[PDB]
Amino acid sequence: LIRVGKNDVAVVLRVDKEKGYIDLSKRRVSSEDIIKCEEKYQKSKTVHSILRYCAEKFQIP
Amino acid sequence: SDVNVTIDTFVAKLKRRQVQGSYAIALETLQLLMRFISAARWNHVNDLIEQIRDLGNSLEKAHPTAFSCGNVIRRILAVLRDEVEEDTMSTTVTSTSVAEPLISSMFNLLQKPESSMKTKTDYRQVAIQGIKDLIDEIKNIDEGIQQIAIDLIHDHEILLTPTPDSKTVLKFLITARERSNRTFTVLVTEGFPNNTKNAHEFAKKLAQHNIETLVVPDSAVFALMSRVGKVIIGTKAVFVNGGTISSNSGVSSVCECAREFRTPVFAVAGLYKLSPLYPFDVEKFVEFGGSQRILPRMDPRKRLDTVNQITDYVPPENIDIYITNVGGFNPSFIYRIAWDNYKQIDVHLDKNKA
Amino acid sequence: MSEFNITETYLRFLEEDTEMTMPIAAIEALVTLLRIKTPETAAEMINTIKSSTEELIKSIPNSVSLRAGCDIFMRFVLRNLHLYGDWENCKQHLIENGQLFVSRAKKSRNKIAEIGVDFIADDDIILVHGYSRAVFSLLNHAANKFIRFRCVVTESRPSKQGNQLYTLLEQKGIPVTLIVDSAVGAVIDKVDKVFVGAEGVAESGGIINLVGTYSVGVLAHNARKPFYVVTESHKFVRMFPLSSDDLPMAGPPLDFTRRTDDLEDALRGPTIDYTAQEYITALITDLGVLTPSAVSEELIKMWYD
Amino acid sequence: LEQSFDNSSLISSVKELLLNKDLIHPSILLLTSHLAHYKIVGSIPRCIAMLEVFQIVIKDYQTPKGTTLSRNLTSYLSHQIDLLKKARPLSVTMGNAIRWLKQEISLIDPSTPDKAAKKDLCEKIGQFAKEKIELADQLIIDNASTQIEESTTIVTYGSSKVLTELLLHNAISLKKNIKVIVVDSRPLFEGRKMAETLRNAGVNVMYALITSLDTIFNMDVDYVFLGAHSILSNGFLYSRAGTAMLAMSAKRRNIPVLVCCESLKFSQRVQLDSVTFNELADPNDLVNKNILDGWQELPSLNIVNILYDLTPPEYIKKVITEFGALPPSSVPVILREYKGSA
Repeated sequence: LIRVGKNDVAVVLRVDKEKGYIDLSKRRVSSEDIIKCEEKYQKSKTVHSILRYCAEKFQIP
Repeated sequence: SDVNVTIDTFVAKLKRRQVQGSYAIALETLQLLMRFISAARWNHVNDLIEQIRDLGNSLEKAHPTAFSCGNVIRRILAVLRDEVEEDTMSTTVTSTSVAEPLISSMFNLLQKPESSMKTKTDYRQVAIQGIKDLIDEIKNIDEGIQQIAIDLIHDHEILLTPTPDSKTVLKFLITARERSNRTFTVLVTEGFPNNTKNAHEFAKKLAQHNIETLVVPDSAVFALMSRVGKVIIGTKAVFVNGGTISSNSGVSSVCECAREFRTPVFAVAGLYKLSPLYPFDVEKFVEFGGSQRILPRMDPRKRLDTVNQITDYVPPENIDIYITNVGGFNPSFIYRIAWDNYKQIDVHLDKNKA
Repeated sequence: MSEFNITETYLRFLEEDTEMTMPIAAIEALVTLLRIKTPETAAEMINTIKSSTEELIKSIPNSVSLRAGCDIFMRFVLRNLHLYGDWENCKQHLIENGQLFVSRAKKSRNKIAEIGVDFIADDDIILVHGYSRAVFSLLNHAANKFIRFRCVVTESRPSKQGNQLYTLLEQKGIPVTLIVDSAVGAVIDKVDKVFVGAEGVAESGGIINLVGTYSVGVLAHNARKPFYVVTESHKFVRMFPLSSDDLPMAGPPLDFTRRTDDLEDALRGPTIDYTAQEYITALITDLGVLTPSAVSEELIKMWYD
Repeated sequence: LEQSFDNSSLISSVKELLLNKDLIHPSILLLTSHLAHYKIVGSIPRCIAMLEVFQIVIKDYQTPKGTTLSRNLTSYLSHQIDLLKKARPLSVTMGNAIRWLKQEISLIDPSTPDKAAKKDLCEKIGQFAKEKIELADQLIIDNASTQIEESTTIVTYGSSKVLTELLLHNAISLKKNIKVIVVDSRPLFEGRKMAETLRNAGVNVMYALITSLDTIFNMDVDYVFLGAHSILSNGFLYSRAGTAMLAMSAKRRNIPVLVCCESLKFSQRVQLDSVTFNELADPNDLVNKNILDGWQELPSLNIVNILYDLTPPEYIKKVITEFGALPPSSVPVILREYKGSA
């Protein structure tokens, strides 16, 4: 119960190319990869937040 | 060798009532098994479980109505079976050992697809130290009883006991007055004609330490059942139901009068007195004795038939709590202590798997 | 290419043998689901089998044995999903485990008898209730053991099952009568032992089978005759009620509506009762003789997390 | 003197420790005078109060000169315990928190600069109050809410501890109809604390008293819930007194009995008789020139009260805990498999 909702990092084992029913994995995640993908995702959120209001206030696709 | 004569001289000792009770027969069969394991030739441990199991089958078939000689062998078969698994998982490189004590006992048998590494002699020394700590457990069972049963009894309560012939209740009812100063009295019935040489000795030993005692006869226990607040049973063997097998007599009915007056029923019991069996047919686990000492007329030709009984069974419904040396337990929680000290395999302890 | 849902796989082989029962039929259908439909990914496999279990419960809800089978299948795929084979072998490892139930649970019923024959002793008049075929699997080996007994079979109103036993073990050659189901209290003073068979075991030890096993249980308690129940190990279910009333059939057990013209009036009360843990005293499974607190622990350990 | 139960020394009525041997925290003196004088508590309110005053007493360290923090704090905190021991005898939510706390003191290492001591005791005891109390109670709500149908009644007893939130959740957050009957007893009128809160939130509360216990059960009634103070090793419940009379009346009139408990509250000890291990509670409270004055100075009169007594496990249909439902005879399996190990 304490873990649900909270976010973390996860490597991907297998993927169906035509189905969204896809697996994840976080036992096989090294310690450095946690900080690397966390920095990449913070990078991602701070480049998404600068376009979210732009598209949804200029009202375009 | 000189071990095959010993196992049948112990068989012939346990046939003809030269050993009785539950303490002495357990110590003697444990001594016999240490004599056996000191002279065993197995060459593999799964041969050794068969060499210790056919002895147990012969000895249980010799005398089924004493259980202390039939569960010590199961317990040491369990503690020698346990270190197969511990050694085996660890040896394998791929998954090593889970080392988890409790497992679901249904499902793991429903998916089966099929250094100090071995050190072949170590099963001998671990069986000898299992013998030794079985001795060091059975010789001091009263300590947990005198620890936890004073938490379960109060002071100004008159007591009843239908098993005078138990050293557990005697040592506990002496040490309840010796160290603690809880004064009370103890009604005691005699199991005529068996405990009438023991219940008077029981009253003598309690009057030496002068705890207000009084002897009731068997027929006068229902009149005094309303006065008494508690009974206590020093049993002989107890099964996985909690339906115990007691000493000489009395307890199949006085415990029923306790249940009908909603009077609590205790049962002190050593841990060696357990049995992973079941009361399949209850009369087969009951030792009916001889008709000599209930009427000494010895009626020649008129010959009125008669029945004696030297074993009274109680069901688990009539009984309330179990005071053992590993804590207090419900009658509906006696199975799990058994499976904590026995396995699924040695309950049908017989080579001829039918 | 079958879809395994309702009758394109499941209800076909129920007509193959009228000896296989409902939950092991559910086990067979659920293992032959992923025995073929295994699309090389651990994600949609479990989605497929969970969807299949929920639509199979959606097919027939009032046959709670189906829920027991469809949920111990989830316990099977969970523990076989455990041991962590990285799914590389488990696509083959799980399916080669696979049919170990239809090689195991099919031959469980004589394993019941091999440990339950030593209950019915010499000259025991026996009361059974309902067509519980594990009880007859015990009684068949009991009569093949050449042991002397007598049997009394109750009615099973309205579910008709009591008429089957008298046309089952009579031709085996056992002296048997067919009592009516209301006459238990006038005969259970004489009946030595009483057997029933469950269609489910709750989290404390309960009998969720038929109309009136609570009535024969409370008659067994106030006659102080031992109340045993023969079952087997695919009958554990999570459903733990608290009253004597389970999930409903379609409405409450106490209807008070109006019959329109001539509709049926017998099945208007309940049809599946519940028995508390006090009235049963020993149950028989593949796991040996089993006191009800032991079946409570056994169903308390494999269902927590 | 016929049963001599009034001279049971499991509580000691001595007061006013004036000794300045230790630095007794003034907040813990407020907590002891808040417990023993006017009882505002159940069991887990005592647990949360004790836990969040030990929070403050570890936040105010004041370590001595030559003694390491790993070598003083258990004796200091045990002398903090001793004042509560004088105030009111301890629950199992007292004991299974303080022995866990001492075990977590024990695994600290002598390298803390008394700055990360906050970060591994304050945050960890907050994780304790989160995990073993609050989200465990959230699991109690989410597990017991599926076992109540709409348009039914509930008979609680005393002050609940966890299931006040259960009644509020099933009243308002799930909007299904429910008619709570709260019944309590002389002298700690703590069912009124539930009645004020539940009716202030707007649910059909109907208060009663335990003397009139017959006419509650002659209505349309089911689902007796019961707060627990502890659950013994056998299955015997242990809670505020007067619980067991409505327990045996509820089992007698064949309507179910539940106990909302959590795995912190199960106990290792064992008893079966009611007046064996118990608390005597201040017999001046059973008076309010009064009705009688002076049970003392009158020979042959006594006034007794009991806080704690045992329902036998034949009566409880279902103990519910955060792992799941269970029969009460099966509580040692969660004594052995889940308590402490989780």
